[PDB]
Amino acid sequence: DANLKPKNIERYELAYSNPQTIEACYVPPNVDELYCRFSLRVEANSMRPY
Amino acid sequence: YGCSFESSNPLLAIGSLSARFGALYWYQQRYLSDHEAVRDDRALTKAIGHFTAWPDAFWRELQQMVDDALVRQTKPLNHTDFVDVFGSVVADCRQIPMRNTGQNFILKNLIGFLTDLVARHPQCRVANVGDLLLSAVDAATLLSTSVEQVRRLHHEGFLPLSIRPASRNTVSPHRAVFHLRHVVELRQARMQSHH
Repeated sequence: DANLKPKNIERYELAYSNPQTIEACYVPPNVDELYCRFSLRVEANSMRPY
Repeated sequence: YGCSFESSNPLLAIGSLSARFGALYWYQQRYLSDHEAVRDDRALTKAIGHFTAWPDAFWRELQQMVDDALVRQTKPLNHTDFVDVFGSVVADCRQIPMRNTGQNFILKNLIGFLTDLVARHPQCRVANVGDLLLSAVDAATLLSTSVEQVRRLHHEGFLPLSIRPASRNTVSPHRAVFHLRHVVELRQARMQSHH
């Protein structure tokens, strides 16, 4: 509590876990390489105010 | 009025007067359950003979109730309270006012027995005697120390807690929570003294 009083919590009460639900992503076994792709367009559009 | 004894073979024949008084008080509640009939002489007169084979009889009294308790079992033993089998024989050790083992001979024999009991029943897949639960006030008695010291001993990790309590709560001194075999071993390991 505001780095002042440490809270009343009994010793055993912090040995408990905190469960959570998460999403995650891993490369599956035996894949040799991963690919990533995207496209890019460029326009000469700074010459004049929209 | 005084002691004045020699060739004191019985466990009731040695010591300071306060101990000699306490031993009689204990005998009386435990074996003279009959209501007072002011047989002040005769009622107590028998206590001396009783103690003459003590080193070998007390254990049988304790053994008898291990078996009679066992055949009435309703739960697996590792969730059974120590008290359900031995009937507070431990608390009675507190009627003699001295704390250390070398003077309080009633406690000395009870511990002797429990150490042997654990020794002949090692851990395996099915639970057995020796896994019974003790409360905080019971370890304090067997370990010859006050209760607050047990809390300190728990906090440093010298012994495990077996029952998980709910949150925002506390475990009271009367709650049964340590295994017998854990207390017997810890005492041999780090509680001995010259007493």
